[PDB]
Amino acid sequence: MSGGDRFVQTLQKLNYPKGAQLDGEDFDWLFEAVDLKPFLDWFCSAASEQNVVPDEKLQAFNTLKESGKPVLDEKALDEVLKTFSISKVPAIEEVAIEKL
Amino acid sequence: MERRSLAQELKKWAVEEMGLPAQKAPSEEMLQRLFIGQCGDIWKFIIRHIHSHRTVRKIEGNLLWYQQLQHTEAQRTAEEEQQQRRKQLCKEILELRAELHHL
Repeated sequence: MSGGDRFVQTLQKLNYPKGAQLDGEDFDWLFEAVDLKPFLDWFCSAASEQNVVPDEKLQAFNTLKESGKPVLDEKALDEVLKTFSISKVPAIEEVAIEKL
Repeated sequence: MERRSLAQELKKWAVEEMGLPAQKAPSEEMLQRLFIGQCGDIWKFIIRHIHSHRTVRKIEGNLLWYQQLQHTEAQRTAEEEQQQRRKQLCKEILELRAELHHL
């Protein structure tokens, strides 16, 4: 795999919308530049599918941020999301109608 | 002028968002060579959509949280219809128990 092949594969894993039309050989000149090679090798290793935020979630989070509602920090999110273990509580009142 | 601002945003994204140590970050003049031809649009997408795993969790879990909170408000209007149906069923049970007693 050339340096260009490896870059095009990382762009495909990152869901770049033109990633299927890119050929690997067209990018090999980026890896001939001795001084830029360490940064490109890092980018190709550090970026994964779990790092991608889709445009709808970015927009919805920006509207959440514009709505003036408080944005919970990571620890508060873990405490709230732990307490928000998916309690099948809608089943208890629905079971009261089914029993009746 | 545009290729210089994109070099700056990419350096900022690499150091602040993705956590690259600043001594390993190439110079802003070196980064400008990455915006030749079609590569300019590629790096714009990367800066906008690719976040740290920590930032992704904060975004997704706050969205999930407020979706669950709205689902609990919409559940109250369904609880009122369920309370009306429960009153209807309890009234029908009382009428049926009274008819059963008379039978």
